[PDB]
Amino acid sequence: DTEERLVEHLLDPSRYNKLIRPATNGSELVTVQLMVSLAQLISVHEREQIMTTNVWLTQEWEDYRLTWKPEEFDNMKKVRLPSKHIWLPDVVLYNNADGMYEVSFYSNAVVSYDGSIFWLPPAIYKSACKIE
Amino acid sequence: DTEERLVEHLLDPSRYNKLIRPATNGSELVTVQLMVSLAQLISVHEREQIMTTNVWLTQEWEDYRLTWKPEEFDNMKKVRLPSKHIWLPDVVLYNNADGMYEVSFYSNAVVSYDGSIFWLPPAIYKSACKIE
Amino acid sequence: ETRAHAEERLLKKLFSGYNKWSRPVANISDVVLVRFGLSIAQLID
Repeated sequence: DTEERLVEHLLDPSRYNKLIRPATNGSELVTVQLMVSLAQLISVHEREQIMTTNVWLTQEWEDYRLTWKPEEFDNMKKVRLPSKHIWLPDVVLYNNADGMYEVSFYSNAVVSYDGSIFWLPPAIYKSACKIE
Repeated sequence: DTEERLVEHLLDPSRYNKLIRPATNGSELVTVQLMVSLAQLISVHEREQIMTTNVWLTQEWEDYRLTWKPEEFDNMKKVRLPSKHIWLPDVVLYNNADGMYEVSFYSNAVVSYDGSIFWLPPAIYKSACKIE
Repeated sequence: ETRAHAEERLLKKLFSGYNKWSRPVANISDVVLVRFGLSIAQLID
């Protein structure tokens, strides 16, 4: 129930417009720390030069209008927001065959009381690599 | 500016329900004239009996509740409209192999002040035909 | 006072009576000039 009052408080569409970026202090950067993690190399295809991989892409960044005081909501530190309802920077492939640019699942995202967002969606990706 | 006031006047969803047909006196007809303009013949495939062509078909019909009194809107004879929001007569293929029935672009329709609507979308079509 | 609140205010203001399908010039005998140009990424087949 207190999770419901927090999820209703955080995504008020009068309060939170998801098409802007969380800039403070006269246009600082937001820093998106990403690191990737392989799951299996599926296939290297020599004839059309496509490497099909399956990969998990951990992105984490800093937001500032998604905080609370944890005393006011009976000691939650960490909730789950439906992903793509919050802001997210679009981080895609760029050397792509077949035009699938974005990720494949759009899972949940884990919000702390800092404003730090963690995100880990999976993807299958078809990069076009040059065969020696 | 006055065109913008006209396009807010014409497609007003209290005024203009899209999926009825334009008729006024105890079920009179509408007339849809059409002709076909070819662009190229791409292929005739003989292993599976399928012809792939490129064709712009021109349809023109006559509506009655798209009318404006054109000296009130500062001598405007001819507007464009997006064709998802007006009525369409559905004109499809019927001997179609591989199952695409509608047209491929859904371009703008040109609406004159009488209500005569000109429309020309492009398509590619995979028609089926019997090779002897 | 901050940036993103002011950006949300002007993005609220600009889409008050903006209309999608109006050809956006002020006088009707004036054209727009859609400047064009490509860049190839790769040549597949």
